Amino acid sequence: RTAYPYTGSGYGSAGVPYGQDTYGYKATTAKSITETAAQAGVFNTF
Amino acid sequence: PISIMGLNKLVTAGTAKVVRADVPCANGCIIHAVSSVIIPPNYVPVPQPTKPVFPRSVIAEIAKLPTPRQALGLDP
Amino acid sequence: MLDAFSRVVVNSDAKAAYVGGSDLQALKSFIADGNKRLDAVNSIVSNASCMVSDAVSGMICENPGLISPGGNCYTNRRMAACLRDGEIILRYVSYALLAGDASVLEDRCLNGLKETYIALGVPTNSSIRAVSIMKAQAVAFITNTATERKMSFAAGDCTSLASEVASYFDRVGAAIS
Amino acid sequence: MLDAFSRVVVNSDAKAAYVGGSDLQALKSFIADGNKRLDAVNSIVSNASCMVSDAVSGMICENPGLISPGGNCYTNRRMAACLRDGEIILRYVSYALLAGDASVLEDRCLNGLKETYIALGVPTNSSIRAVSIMKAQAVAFITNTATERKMSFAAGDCTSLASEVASYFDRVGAAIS
Amino acid sequence: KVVDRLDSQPSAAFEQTKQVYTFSRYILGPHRAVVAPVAMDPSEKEVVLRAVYRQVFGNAYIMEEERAELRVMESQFLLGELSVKELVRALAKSSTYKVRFFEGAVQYRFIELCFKHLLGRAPDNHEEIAVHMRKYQQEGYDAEIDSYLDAGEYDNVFGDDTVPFLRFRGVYTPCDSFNRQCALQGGWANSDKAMGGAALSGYNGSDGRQMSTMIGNYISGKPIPYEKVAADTPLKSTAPNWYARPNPALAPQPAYVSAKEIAELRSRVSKLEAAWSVAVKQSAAAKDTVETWRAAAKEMAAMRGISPMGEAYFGGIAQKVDNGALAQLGNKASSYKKYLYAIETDEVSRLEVDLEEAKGQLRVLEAAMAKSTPMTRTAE
Amino acid sequence: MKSVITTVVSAADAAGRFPSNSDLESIQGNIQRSAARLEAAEKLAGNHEAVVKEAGDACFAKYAYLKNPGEAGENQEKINKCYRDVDHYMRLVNYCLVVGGTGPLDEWGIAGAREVYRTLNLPTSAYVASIAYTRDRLCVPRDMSAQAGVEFSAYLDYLINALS
Amino acid sequence: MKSVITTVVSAADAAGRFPSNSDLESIQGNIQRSAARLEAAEKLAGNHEAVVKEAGDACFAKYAYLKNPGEAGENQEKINKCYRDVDHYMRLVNYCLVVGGTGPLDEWGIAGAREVYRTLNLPTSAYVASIAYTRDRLCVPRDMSAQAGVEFSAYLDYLINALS
Amino acid sequence: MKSVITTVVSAADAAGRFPSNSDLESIQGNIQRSAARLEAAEKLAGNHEAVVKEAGDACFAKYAYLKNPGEAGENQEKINKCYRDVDHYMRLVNYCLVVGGTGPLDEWGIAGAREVYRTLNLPTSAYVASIAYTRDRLCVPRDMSAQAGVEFSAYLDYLINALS
Amino acid sequence: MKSVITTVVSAADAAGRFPSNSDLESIQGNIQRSAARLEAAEKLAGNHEAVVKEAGDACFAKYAYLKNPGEAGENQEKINKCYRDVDHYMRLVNYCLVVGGTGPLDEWGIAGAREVYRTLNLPTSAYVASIAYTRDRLCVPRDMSAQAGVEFSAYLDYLINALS
Ligand SMILES: *[C@@H](C)[C@H]1/C(=C/C2=NC(=C\c3[nH]c(C[C@H]4NC(=O)C(C=C)=C4C)c(C)c3CCC(=O)O)/C(CCC(=O)O)=C2C)NC(=O)[C@@H]1C
Ligand SMILES: *[C@@H](C)[C@H]1/C(=C/C2=NC(=C\c3[nH]c(C[C@H]4NC(=O)C(C=C)=C4C)c(C)c3CCC(=O)O)/C(CCC(=O)O)=C2C)NC(=O)[C@@H]1C
Ligand SMILES: *[C@@H](C)[C@H]1/C(=C/C2=NC(=C\c3[nH]c(C[C@H]4NC(=O)C(C=C)=C4C)c(C)c3CCC(=O)O)/C(CCC(=O)O)=C2C)NC(=O)[C@@H]1C
Ligand SMILES: *[C@@H](C)[C@H]1/C(=C/C2=NC(=C\c3[nH]c(C[C@H]4NC(=O)C(C=C)=C4C)c(C)c3CCC(=O)O)/C(CCC(=O)O)=C2C)NC(=O)[C@@H]1C
Ligand SMILES: *[C@H](C)[C@H]1/C(=C/C2=NC(=C\c3[nH]c(C[C@H]4NC(=O)C(C=C)=C4C)c(C)c3CCC(=O)O)/C(CCC(=O)O)=C2C)NC(=O)[C@@H]1C
Ligand SMILES: *[C@H](C)[C@H]1/C(=C/C2=NC(=C\c3[nH]c(C[C@H]4NC(=O)C(C=C)=C4C)c(C)c3CCC(=O)O)/C(CCC(=O)O)=C2C)NC(=O)[C@@H]1C
Ligand SMILES: C=CC1=C(C)[C@@H](Cc2[nH]c(/C=C3N=C(/C=C4\NC(=O)[C@H](C)[C@H]4CC)C(C)=C\3CCC(=O)O)c(CCC(=O)O)c2C)NC1=O
Ligand SMILES: C=CC1=C(C)[C@@H](Cc2[nH]c(/C=C3N=C(/C=C4\NC(=O)[C@H](C)[C@H]4CC)C(C)=C\3CCC(=O)O)c(CCC(=O)O)c2C)NC1=O
Ligand SMILES: C=CC1=C(C)[C@@H](Cc2[nH]c(/C=C3N=C(/C=C4\NC(=O)[C@H](C)[C@H]4CC)C(C)=C\3CCC(=O)O)c(CCC(=O)O)c2C)NC1=O
Ligand SMILES: C=CC1=C(C)[C@@H](Cc2[nH]c(/C=C3N=C(/C=C4\NC(=O)[C@H](C)[C@H]4CC)C(C)=C\3CCC(=O)O)c(CCC(=O)O)c2C)NC1=O
Ligand SMILES: C=CC1=C(C)[C@@H](Cc2[nH]c(/C=C3N=C(/C=C4\NC(=O)[C@H](C)[C@H]4CC)C(C)=C\3CCC(=O)O)c(CCC(=O)O)c2C)NC1=O
Ligand SMILES: C=CC1=C(C)[C@@H](Cc2[nH]c(/C=C3N=C(/C=C4\NC(=O)[C@H](C)[C@H]4CC)C(C)=C\3CCC(=O)O)c(CCC(=O)O)c2C)NC1=O
Repeated sequence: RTAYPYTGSGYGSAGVPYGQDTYGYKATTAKSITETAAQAGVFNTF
Repeated sequence: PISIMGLNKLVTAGTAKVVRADVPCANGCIIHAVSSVIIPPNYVPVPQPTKPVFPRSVIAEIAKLPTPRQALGLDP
Repeated sequence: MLDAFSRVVVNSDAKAAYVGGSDLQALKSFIADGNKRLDAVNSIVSNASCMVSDAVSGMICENPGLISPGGNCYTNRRMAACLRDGEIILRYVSYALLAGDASVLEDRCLNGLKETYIALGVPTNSSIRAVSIMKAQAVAFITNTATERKMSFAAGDCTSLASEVASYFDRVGAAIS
Repeated sequence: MLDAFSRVVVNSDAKAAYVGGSDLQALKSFIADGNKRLDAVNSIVSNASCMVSDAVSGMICENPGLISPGGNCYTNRRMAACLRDGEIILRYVSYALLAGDASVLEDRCLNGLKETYIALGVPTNSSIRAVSIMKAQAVAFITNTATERKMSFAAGDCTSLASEVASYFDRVGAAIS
Repeated sequence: KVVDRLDSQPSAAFEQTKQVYTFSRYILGPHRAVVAPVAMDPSEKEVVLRAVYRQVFGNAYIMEEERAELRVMESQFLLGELSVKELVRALAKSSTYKVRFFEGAVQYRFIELCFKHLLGRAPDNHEEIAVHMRKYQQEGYDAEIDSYLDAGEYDNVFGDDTVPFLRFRGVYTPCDSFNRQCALQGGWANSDKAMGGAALSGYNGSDGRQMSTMIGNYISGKPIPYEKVAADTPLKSTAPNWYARPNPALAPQPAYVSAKEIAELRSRVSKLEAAWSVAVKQSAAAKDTVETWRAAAKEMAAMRGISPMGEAYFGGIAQKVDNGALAQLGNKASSYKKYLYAIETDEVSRLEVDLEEAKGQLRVLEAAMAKSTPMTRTAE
Repeated sequence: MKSVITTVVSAADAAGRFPSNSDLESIQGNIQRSAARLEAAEKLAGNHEAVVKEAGDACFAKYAYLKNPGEAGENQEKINKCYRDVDHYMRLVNYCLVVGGTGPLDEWGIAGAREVYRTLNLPTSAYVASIAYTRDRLCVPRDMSAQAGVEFSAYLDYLINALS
Repeated sequence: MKSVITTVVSAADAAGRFPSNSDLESIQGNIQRSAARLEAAEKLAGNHEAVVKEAGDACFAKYAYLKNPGEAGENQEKINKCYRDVDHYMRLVNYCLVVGGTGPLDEWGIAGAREVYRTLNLPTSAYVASIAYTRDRLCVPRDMSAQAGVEFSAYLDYLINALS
Repeated sequence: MKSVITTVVSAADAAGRFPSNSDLESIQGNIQRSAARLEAAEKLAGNHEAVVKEAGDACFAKYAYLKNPGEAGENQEKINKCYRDVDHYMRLVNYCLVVGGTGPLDEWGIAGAREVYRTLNLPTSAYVASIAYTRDRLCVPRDMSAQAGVEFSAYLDYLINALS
Repeated sequence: MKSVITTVVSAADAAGRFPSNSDLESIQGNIQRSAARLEAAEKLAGNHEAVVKEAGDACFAKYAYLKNPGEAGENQEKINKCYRDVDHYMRLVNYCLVVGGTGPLDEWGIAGAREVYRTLNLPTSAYVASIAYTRDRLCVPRDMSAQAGVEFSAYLDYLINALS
């Protein structure tokens, strides 16, 4: 019973894996400036 | 130098007034969408292309140079 | 409304802090350059009557349909009213340069300006340039590089005040953009 | 605004009915229980000042960020207004319990009170909590079952009037939600 | 008992400002009471005359060529037999007033302007608007200006020497009427020529049609939308410049919204206000770890008292005493400072604040999704 | 509507006060009188078709010029349109005998009552003659009791003066 | 002075109506409500010295710091000024009984009282300590009749809500 | 707020005038008087917890009745919410010295305090016996400079004048 | 007259306040900037015959059309009223440097000046050709000091801007 539970396994935890998915250091899903703009389709001229 | 100030949740970069706040990117960079193009402060527009002009007469060149007499006030 | 001294009070209030050692030092350099600020406001209120006709008439020569019939600056009462909002805007930017903070621009100069231009029919693209020309005039008077009027100051630079007054002339140029 | 006795009239004219022995029965029983209603409305107005401090401060102890720098009962200005909007709602509720009709309430406070707090930036469901504590205090006073104060009455059942005053306090809840 | 008398009543004999104005938005902005003193300098007869032309004309541009209509009753004020309540009666009965706000105005728009200009108050209910229409149709324009001013409300509020101001009364008799006047005085940089469309409807700025929006909210009792109370408003001209944690100002309606990001945000507030209902119930009894031991740690708390401060030698060593009220409990300076950091440290207040920023973002993201057919969209 | 309760919760609302002991007593006054005047309402609604029958002709027992050509009682169906009106004003008495005050009279029978009468050739001299033969014909031990009879005799004289 | 009669003929003056039968509703209840409150009038007005004596040391037992040097009871001629102040308030209570409204209290005793005491350094908590005490030494079937004590104990905490 | 700058820009904007030389003259007096009152704000920032602790128990040593059950010092939770109020008033005086005039004490510390102290039954003499203690502890060459002690004890007396 | 001591008293009376530490701090600026505008006020009190002369003909050198018939400066009796007017403006600038603000120039020389010069056909471009000549004639180490040639030049083009 809470609102913001801490993440971790073992004793003294809340039931949430580390980093919310067992991924402490997650990989970058975002892409470069030049291709995140070309993907949106409104930074065409820029 | 450029000024960025968000007051009353109205973020404007110079004369921009951001419409779309944040778009996270690859190398921890941020992208904002602005409604105008920001011109640099000390920007002078490059002039249109022109044809080179040359002095028609050389005597008219000398006719516009003041002499030492005119510089002293002894002549008209 | 706020000035530079009370803006750092309401940011220290956001942290329940006393205005202490590291926050009282930036205000002691606001008064250490307090005479250049008074010397810079005086450059603008001196030439103010010719600042708003150098700009409004410089807008007519670029967009000449403003005085064409049906235009926004067409009659005498329409041209008269454009010169009164020309100097109201310069009057509020002078208070922001004096106070050191753009609160008066947000609280009462721009509080409804974009909506009142659309409700009247003022072309907002031309009224940027009436504010953008006054920015070129004011940074010429503060750095003392006006090409037809020079005023007498002590030696030093006012590069920082000329940059700050540029920030108020395009907070107005973006809050109606 | 309307009353109980006007309410049969504002329904009967839509059929244009002579109100003979048709629907008077909830009105002869209305004035029959007039004294035990007057004995019930006096219970609130004798304790109304100590109700709204009991209720506003009780809202604070459940949400103590309201008095930190930032919260909407921080300064003495924000506390004195919130202590006043508790007094206005308890005053219209005592009017609705006095006439036995709700149409003094929703045309004089609840019309547009939701859009007001969205404009002023008052958090909604903490203000729900303060009307909720005043609901729990009114049904205690009418049944004479408050913990730390008792008033003397002629003995009789007053669980019906306590349901009526509770039926108005959640109309405030349906407004500002 | 918080307030003792409203502003609709006359002031009592023992105050300078009314009580309801002392903690209202009256103290925070330019909408205050300017009074004419007993003997007036000609320079400070302009300070009372510029304030009248602000209010009674509603930030209009009185040019020099059209201020020459008013010099006959200007000078009758500058001499001093026309009080401020009698100057505004003649100014309303003028010609430059009837051209601006009467001769192209629908009868709803003329009454609600007279409510803004003469009184400091947007129209309250509908049968008040109806009875002021029924003067003009039966008595003409002339006696109708005596309806606003020759009643009890002008004498009790403004007297005869205060210029009219937009009242921030505290107590509003419907709570809808606090937004009706907030939409009518809509901006420091606004004027009724713009808000009524009286420059775009006519020819070269003249021949304007002074038409009203929000007519239906008078007849059908319907609230004003919250955007018209927070965008151009008297609440920005009287902005408190606080650190409000729900910041009330509305963000600009963005270009490029998408129905995906509205659906994550809409679900997000349902996770938060369901959590708020189950966290507010849990608190107030078992929230505190050191509370069940407080009655046991308090029973044995007092022993080996001390009068002259500095006893408890503990084997003949110094070891003094504080004897203060705070430190007798064992508290420090950080014992009262913890109440200032409970804005985000707390769990009941962290939920509520994070809820209120989400319905702030949701109220403008939804309303931007009201423009449909030729919409060019994005990839976030 | 102008009732006993609507004043007290507005004579306090203008002052912004709570119901006081003067305020709660004003509804105690709306109990003892309220019996004998709520008693004055069902007797009206019982034989309501006769008090308009005895006034639907006394209005014509004064004036015979109403039945002249061109006038308002010039035919039969507008006498029935007249009967619908005299049906209404005593029915609004039945409404204000249960409210306690004169609320539905000045909200539904007095508002605009002049500017339709003179406009549409409706002379009030025969309207008050219909209500006159209502008034003093009332036999106070037959129709009701004494203290119940003053409450009926008061209200119809309120629109005697209001309609003229 | 706010009475029952004062608040009905003031609202009649705001419209311009005559004294209505709606306004005769209220004062009929005033005669029955004054069987109670006028009985408690002379019960105060024959025994007011013994009440105000007991309330004085009830104030001074709870707040015995008032007899410190520098406070608001530091000599006997400040204590004497105190014992007549609580006899002023008991005198206005006797006035609100016979008038029947909040009028004689919120004009002669309340309006401005928070301004005087905040300047003369009088703690207003000491004032309610003698009013809340004499609120509840009234035991109902011995002091008066049962209905007089409910008006006695209603003006007394109109006072306590005002000053607190 | 209420500062030197805000008074000369709001009186100008009421007139419609640019900043004239009468305005820039008054902002020069903000430069001479600056370092006196920016020297007392820094003395308050680094020593407030020792001031508030000493100013707070002066309230309870003077009035020890507050720690009784029933009053505003009955437990440890209300006592901590007492020393915090002194630290609120002391932090606003530090904000007044930085701004220049009585801006922060008016809008954040006074405007409504006459109401929230009457409702919650907080005695206001207990507030001013804490502020008057610190005004009388000021040893004007030891604590700060002599002109800073004028600027410090000016807002201290401004606050006592507003609460009393 | 508009000055520092009038505007901080008129503002502190609009609210009904005692003079505060932001009202006093303004008048400390009236002390620092008085030693520069008083030696630009006596510097004009002695030499004022030579400056009305040197600037009164600067217009007539510029606008030589003014002495044609029908015009303003057509004859010597109108030229003498013209040299009197530049004396009038120089006297008020001497008044303004004594008070500290532009109260004399406003109340005596500016207020109503557009109503007359349009009526009497006076070209205000000639009036500003005099005042602008006096402005740039100044040699700021020779004529007066540096910060006195700030104060003298400030009121000189406030008059230009109020005529332009
Ligand atoms: C930048 C805008 C200029 C420039 C400005 C400088 N001004 C300097 C000193 C200065 N200015 C004034 C006058 C000002 N103070 C007032 O109180 C009033 C009116 C009430 C005014 C107009 C004064 C008094 C001073 C101080 C020196 C003096 O005159 O005694 C200044 C010197 C640096 C400093 O004082 O901190 C600078 C650099 N100078 C420039 O080069 C650009 C063009
Ligand atoms: C004693 C239990 C009190 C207390 C009483 C004191 N009151 C003092 C002065 C005072 N009291 C009033 C109000 C009173 N006079 C009236 O005429 C009416 C109602 C019609 C009331 C309620 C006034 C107006 C004054 C000032 C004028 C005067 O002295 O008569 C007083 C003297 C204090 C002083 O003058 O320094 C005392 C001691 N003080 C207490 O400690 C408890 C609360
Ligand atoms: C202790 C020496 C005091 C005392 C203090 C109490 N104050 C209580 C509540 C309270 N105080 C204020 C005003 C304060 N809050 C602010 O934000 C500012 C300025 C920025 C100030 C001066 C408020 C608004 C409140 C209510 C909310 C809150 O709890 O903070 C209090 C609690 C009373 C209660 O819970 O019933 C106490 C005990 N009490 C004393 O005896 C002296 C006067
Ligand atoms: C500095 C080298 C200047 C410069 C100065 C000269 N001024 C000359 C004469 C002159 N100056 C004034 C104005 C003087 N009187 C005042 O009351 C004030 C301030 C209010 C000032 C500055 C007057 C009125 C006159 C004419 C009468 C007189 O001499 O006193 C002057 C002699 C030339 C001449 O008289 O025509 C010089 C050299 N000249 C310069 O080139 C730089 C800018
Ligand atoms: C001039 C640079 C513009 C232009 C301006 C026009 N404005 C007209 C009316 C008007 N303008 C304002 C703006 C002004 N008033 C303020 O209070 C503030 C901020 C403090 C500002 C910036 C207002 C309020 C109004 C309405 C005035 C009224 O009610 O009469 C206007 C038309 C006037 C008329 O129709 O009589 C014009 C032409 N137009 C332009 O083309 C340039 C770009
Ligand atoms: C208290 C339990 C709340 C809370 C209240 C605040 N309300 C503030 C201003 C305000 N409050 C109302 C409500 C009330 N006044 C009325 O007139 C009527 C109906 C006729 C009602 C229900 C209104 C209308 C206003 C605005 C009017 C005005 O300011 O004059 C307020 C001040 C906000 C500010 O100063 O910006 C507060 C703090 N806030 C809370 O946190 C609790 C939940
Ligand atoms: C079509 C018509 C037309 C005009 C009217 C001018 C208007 C004008 N002036 C400036 C630029 C400027 N304008 C002024 C204004 C003035 N100079 C003074 O000293 C006086 C006080 C005031 C004239 C009354 C100043 C000071 C500058 C800066 C450079 C300088 O003049 O020294 C600029 C910006 C730079 C540029 O785009 O060239 C413009 C558009 N230009 C035009 O093309
Ligand atoms: C002007 C002010 C004014 C009032 C306040 C009332 C006062 C009042 N209350 C009651 C009388 C009563 N009041 C109650 C009410 C209650 N008893 C309970 O056990 C419950 C706790 C509570 C209801 C919630 C009951 C049960 C009676 C008696 C029965 C009845 O009146 O029908 C009576 C009739 C008995 C008597 O003669 O005293 C009166 C006059 N009348 C007034 O004129
Ligand atoms: C964190 C701080 C905090 C508070 C301030 C209180 C606030 C408070 N009081 C009550 C509940 C109540 N509150 C009152 C109010 C009062 N009682 C009286 O007799 C007086 C007239 C008046 C105080 C002056 C009353 C009458 C009840 C009903 C029960 C009773 O007290 O007999 C309730 C609802 C019931 C509950 O949830 O417990 C709450 C939240 N509780 C808290 O946790
Ligand atoms: C709502 C209240 C109400 C009433 C008061 C009566 C009013 C009334 N009375 C009578 C009818 C009558 N009323 C009376 C009584 C009297 N006639 C007199 O002239 C004496 C003054 C008085 C003696 C006491 C008599 C004798 C009749 C029979 C015919 C007549 O005289 O009118 C009629 C004619 C139709 C009928 O019989 O009902 C009506 C409407 N009906 C009502 O519905
Ligand atoms: C914000 C401003 C500010 C203050 C005014 C002081 C207030 C103050 N003064 C003293 C402490 C002291 N203050 C004095 C001064 C005096 N004692 C006398 O008898 C003389 C009348 C007077 C000289 C003017 C002395 C002698 C002490 C040390 C002894 C003591 O504590 O009483 C202390 C105890 C801690 C300390 O030593 O500093 C504090 C909090 N501190 C502050 O931060
Ligand atoms: C205290 C401030 C103050 C002033 C400045 C003057 C302003 C002023 N000047 C004139 C009056 C005049 N002013 C001029 C002025 C000029 N003629 C020219 O060729 C140039 C345009 C210009 C000066 C070089 C002339 C010629 C007259 C006389 C015009 C006439 O009477 O028709 C008048 C009309 C009354 C009169 O003739 O005296 C007034 C009020 N008066 C004042 O009280």
